[PDB]
Amino acid sequence: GQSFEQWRDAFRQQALAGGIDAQTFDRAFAGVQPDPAVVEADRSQPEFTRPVWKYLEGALDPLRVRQGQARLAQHARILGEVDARYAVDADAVVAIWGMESNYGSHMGNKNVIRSLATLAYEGRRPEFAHAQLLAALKILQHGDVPASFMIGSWAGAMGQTQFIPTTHNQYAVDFDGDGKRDIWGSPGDALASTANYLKASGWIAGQPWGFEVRLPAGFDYSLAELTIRKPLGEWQGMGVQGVNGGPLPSGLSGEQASLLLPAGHRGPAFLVLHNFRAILKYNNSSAYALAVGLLADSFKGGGRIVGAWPLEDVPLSRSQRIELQRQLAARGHDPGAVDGIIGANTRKAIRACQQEFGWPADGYPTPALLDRLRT
Ligand SMILES: [Ca+2]
Repeated sequence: GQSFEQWRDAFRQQALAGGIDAQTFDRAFAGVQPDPAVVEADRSQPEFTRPVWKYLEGALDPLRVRQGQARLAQHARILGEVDARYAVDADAVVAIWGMESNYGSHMGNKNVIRSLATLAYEGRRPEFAHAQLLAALKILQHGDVPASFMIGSWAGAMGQTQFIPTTHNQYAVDFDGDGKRDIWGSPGDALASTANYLKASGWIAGQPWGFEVRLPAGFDYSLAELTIRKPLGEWQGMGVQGVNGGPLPSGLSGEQASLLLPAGHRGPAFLVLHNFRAILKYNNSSAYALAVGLLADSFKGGGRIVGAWPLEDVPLSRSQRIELQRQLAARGHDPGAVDGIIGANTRKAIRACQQEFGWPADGYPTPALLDRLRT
């Protein structure tokens, strides 16, 4: 509908046809109007972003580390039962909890029905919003949480776990058995739900997410791609070493790993294993997954990085990423579509251009690359 009420009355037909009952729908939509804050967040295309080292510095703030250590102690019994029932490490569950909602203190203060209805009505991604909105109404119908307390982010990520509704409906858990999968008010349900999702995503208990390594001179930096996986044994026989020199973790020699270079060839390097891939299913950002792994390590006194971060790491702005793609294509290094997203295709083009200049081909673009391109 053109008006929100028109859209709502029309959607009410689809909800009824989808199994939602009248009391639930009307209860859920009582007083609901579009939220301009949600529209703005949905439209937001940030010109500037922070370098990875600053993101990590925030994620690994000692205050978050110590709060996670406090949660590990406070909820030790539950975490033990969860760690044991789902075969997922407590430290990883708690790290995700820290990264997703600050252990439940920052869930958002937006009503999920209002936010998803707003996006359905006038958002850029109405298919997603409609689907999640129907899923949310089913959660209300089942009674996991009262409508008044169904809180989450502008995009519909809910509660302590920041599950979207369809993820809640497939992976949320009722830990205590009261019949409610309450990822808003129950740490037990939240922690078990997180573990269930990590396990479904392939978590292997006790296996490292990954670790920092040292690269040899003249290394083939084109190998730094999550789609490229090699047994640790193959990486070691290739020149890769433990971060302080020497061999890599034995016993794990058969495990498949990828090389991650979050700030290019001058920055630190990590080998990341299957459990890193599991974390990516929670949030598909390598920076996020690195933060989760290092935060989990930090609880036990690890998590800090031996290799120095490049001082000159000023990330390309959004318009600069678009400019980069256009400049690459102009020199015959096709990056695919010009969308401002540095994905696999663009990294391929970047590497070809770096090689043309005689630079290490790490696929990591910098202002200096853009400056060279526009001589
Ligand atoms: Ca429960």
